[PDB]
Amino acid sequence: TRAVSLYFSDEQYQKLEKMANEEEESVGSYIKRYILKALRKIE
Amino acid sequence: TRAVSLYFSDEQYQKLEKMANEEEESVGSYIKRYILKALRKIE
Repeated sequence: TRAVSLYFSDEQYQKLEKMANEEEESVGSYIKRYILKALRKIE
Repeated sequence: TRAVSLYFSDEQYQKLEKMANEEEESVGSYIKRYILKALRKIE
């Protein structure tokens, strides 16, 4: 497996949590999902 | 600080590394920057 370690703050994490609560809580997976959703436009 | 460590794979990493080489190598920071760019206009 590959290893993606980041360093957010409260605003960034809670804005991710606001989307994750619509998914019924998932924040760590939501962070990955959003990158993977962007990757479909990047390549 | 709000640490976030996640479980990616080679393609998903290398697509972000290929973008980071445009910035002249910033892999790990480019990831967060893309999410922070998207957070300005999620909707």
